[PDB]
Amino acid sequence: KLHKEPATLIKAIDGDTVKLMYKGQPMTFRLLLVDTPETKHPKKGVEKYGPEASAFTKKMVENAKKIEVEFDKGQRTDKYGRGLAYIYADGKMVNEALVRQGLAKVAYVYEPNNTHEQHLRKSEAQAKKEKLNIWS
Repeated sequence: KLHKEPATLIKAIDGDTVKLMYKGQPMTFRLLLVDTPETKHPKKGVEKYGPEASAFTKKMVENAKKIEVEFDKGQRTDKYGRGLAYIYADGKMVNEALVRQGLAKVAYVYEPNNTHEQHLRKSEAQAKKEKLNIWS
């Protein structure tokens, strides 16, 4: 079973990345299962909706009373050393919130790090149905 652990916000970096203090160590976390338009894309730089997704994540984590990270059942860090997790702001999953607002698409999922995949695909279907942002 997955479990939530407390973390402290250091700084929001992009729509899909946030720097947190986890167990006394500064770490960069990459939001699991979502692809957000970027402002720091290696090849493109700032993409359409990138500023929006970036501001949404920033607002959500900065205004939260409690931030929690939830690792999946597979590897906990990617090749760049970023923690791979589901981030919660006052009980609300940031990963899902972005998808629900049409500010992120469900990424190519890598089992076993796919626990909340169906949940996110459902939110994406709704955002698309409502033609929100990315889907407008």
